[PDB]
Amino acid sequence: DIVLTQSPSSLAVSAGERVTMSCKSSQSLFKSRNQKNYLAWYQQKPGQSPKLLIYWASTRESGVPDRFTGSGSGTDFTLTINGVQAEDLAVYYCKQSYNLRTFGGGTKLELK
Amino acid sequence: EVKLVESGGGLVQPGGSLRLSCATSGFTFTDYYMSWVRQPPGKALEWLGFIRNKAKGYTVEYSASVKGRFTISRDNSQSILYLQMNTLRAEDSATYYCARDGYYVDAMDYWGQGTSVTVSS
Ligand SMILES: O=C(O)[C@@]1(O)C[C@H](O)[C@@H](O)[C@@H]([C@H](O)CO)O1
Ligand SMILES: [Mg+2]
Ligand SMILES: [Mg+2]
Repeated sequence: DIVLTQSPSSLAVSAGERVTMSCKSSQSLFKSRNQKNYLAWYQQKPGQSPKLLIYWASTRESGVPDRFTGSGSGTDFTLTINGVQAEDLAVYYCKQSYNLRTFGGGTKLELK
Repeated sequence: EVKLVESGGGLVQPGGSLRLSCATSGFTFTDYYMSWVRQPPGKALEWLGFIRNKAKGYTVEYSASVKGRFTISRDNSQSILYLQMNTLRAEDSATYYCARDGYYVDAMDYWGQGTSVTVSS
């Protein structure tokens, strides 16, 4: 039972500024076999289906803007958005895929 | 164009059953796992389970929260994914998404639109 805790629950920024948010894992998601961290970030714009942002902790998914950066390893992970755009308004879930799959509780990003 | 389409959503009475469908195209179905994820209104995404790819023999896994109650199966001839939900409860009322999964990225890289299930007396 791997528990991912995300912080903050919610935050609000103006367009253009930088935001950071945390994903804390109960267990190391680092895989010796391939030296990969088994954590992914998803963006769910309101009323829309989720979208994969980053996998293996830091690898951006095809098509995803460079303003999203995943970083971290082991049990401590982070998602940074350098230069928030209006498009970025969403809840961001981290998800462990070390053992089956588990989503964190979500970080809701508002822009004003 | 990779596409995933959920269906089977609607009104279900408490205690009952519902089979959800997930039709796909635009990629080699059998090369991927398929996951079911749900999200009750206002709440977090919850991974329900997945069915593996051809290389893994299409075996299945489930979250402890629906293991026993929920069943996942796939139709490789038509590239459709299914979810059989039993003993429906109010807390199962949610949006249900099918998502392409696997050990390539160890993540769900394509998602359907979803179908909503409302469990109402
Ligand atoms: O063992 C794993 O870390 C992993 O999560 C990797 C892949 O996502 C996948 O193989 C999965 C297995 O299929 C178990 O469901 O295991
Ligand atoms: Mg790819
Ligand atoms: Mg713009």
